[PDB]
Amino acid sequence: IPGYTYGETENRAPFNLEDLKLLKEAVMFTAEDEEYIQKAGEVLEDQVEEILDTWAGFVGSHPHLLYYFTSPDGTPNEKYLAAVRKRFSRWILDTSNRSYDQAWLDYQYEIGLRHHRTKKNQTDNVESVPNIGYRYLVAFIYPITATMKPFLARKGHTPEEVEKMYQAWFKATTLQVALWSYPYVKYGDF
Amino acid sequence: IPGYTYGETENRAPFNLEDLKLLKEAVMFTAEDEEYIQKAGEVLEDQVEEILDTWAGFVGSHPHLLYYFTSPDGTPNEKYLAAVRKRFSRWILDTSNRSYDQAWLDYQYEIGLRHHRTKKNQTDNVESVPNIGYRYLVAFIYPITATMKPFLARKGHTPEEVEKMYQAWFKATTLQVALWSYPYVKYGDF
Ligand code: HEM
Ligand code: HEM
Repeated sequence: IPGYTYGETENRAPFNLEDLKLLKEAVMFTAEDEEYIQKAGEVLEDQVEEILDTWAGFVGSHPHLLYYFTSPDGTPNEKYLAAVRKRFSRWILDTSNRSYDQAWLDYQYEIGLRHHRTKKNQTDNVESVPNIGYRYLVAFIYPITATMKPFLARKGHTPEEVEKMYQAWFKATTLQVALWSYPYVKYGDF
Repeated sequence: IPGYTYGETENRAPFNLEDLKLLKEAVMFTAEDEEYIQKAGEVLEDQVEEILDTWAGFVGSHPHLLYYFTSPDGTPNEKYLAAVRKRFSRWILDTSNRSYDQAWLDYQYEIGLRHHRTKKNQTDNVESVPNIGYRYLVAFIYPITATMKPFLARKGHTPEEVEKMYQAWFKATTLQVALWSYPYVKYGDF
């Protein structure tokens, strides 16, 4: 997957497993959510293209969101969209499958850097807008969470299991966006 | 309500109704959510003390969260807890009742400033820790959202209405925390 460097950034994040413990406590994530996020993995695995299609459509129908993938001339950069899509697809699986350990934290730092002006547009060597305003990363917790639900409700698992999968996904999405604030936030205020 | 200055800050926020339109779009909030957040108001009104008790208990059982209300000596500042509780109670009602207009935005800027080192501890004239790390404002989207649900499910409204109220509350909580990032985020990156 071009540009996907999970587990091989060779850069230790500015947050560690104690930070992660305290953040999991604040978002109410426990060993129960680890179980159910993993169960979500098998449910979502074969639906990733339809999830991606849904999320492409939401972004594509909103000029002020599609903006973040545009070339200077205001048109979508199709190379950029396609390359990011492959890494986004993998992130769906990673969120369910990966242990949230230091390597995971090190990639969460990398993902935040790539939304921020620090590293945006470098992974794919594209010319596009410099920064994704942080307000929209927070806002996206809702669509990224909520639009997962109908996919979770498909694979013939019990509705009770679906709800536990869904709550685990809400917590995990929130946890990640909290970490991705790091490069955006004034030093010492995170 | 001591320290509550909604509609009378006399300070225009650095975000306006166009910013709010675009943020509502990103969080999927529409006129339908305005209807259902308002309906939540009547449901939650008479339960605010029990909601507050629940949320006091969550914070109080976690030393690293109770930390934000502590005096220098590490003990909770009881004056500070009590005064903030009254403003938090009012915020529950405001979220349901208030029109999200410029006055509302101007108070969202104020609330963000009060979590941030810019204004924390000034409203109540207390000595406490300087800043609430932004990572925890994001993380709290989950408990502030999720722990509302059982309260919404009480007042004998239909479960379908409860779900719409709950989704409106999730969106509104997310929208607000996105705005409260403003004083935390490096200038030009919000
Ligand atoms: C809950 C919030 C969000 C999630 C979970 C999310 C997830 C992701 C993931 C997994 C990637 C690829 C990371 C990698 O390189 O391995 C990515 C990249 C990207 N996302 Fe987001 N995203 C979020 C918010 C946003 C928003 C609000 C936008 C605005 C359209 C956006 C636009 C982009 C762009 C343009 C890239 C490529 C950045 C680069 O140049 O490297 N994302 N996102
Ligand atoms: C979804 C996230 C949060 C929401 C909705 C929320 C809501 C509120 C509200 C409504 C107030 C009073 C605002 C006013 O002055 O009128 C407040 C103040 C305060 N909150 Fe939060 N809060 C959030 C996150 C946090 C976190 C993570 C902490 C950590 C314990 C926290 C601790 C405090 C403190 C210490 C104050 C008083 C700040 C000051 O000195 O003025 N809040 N919060």
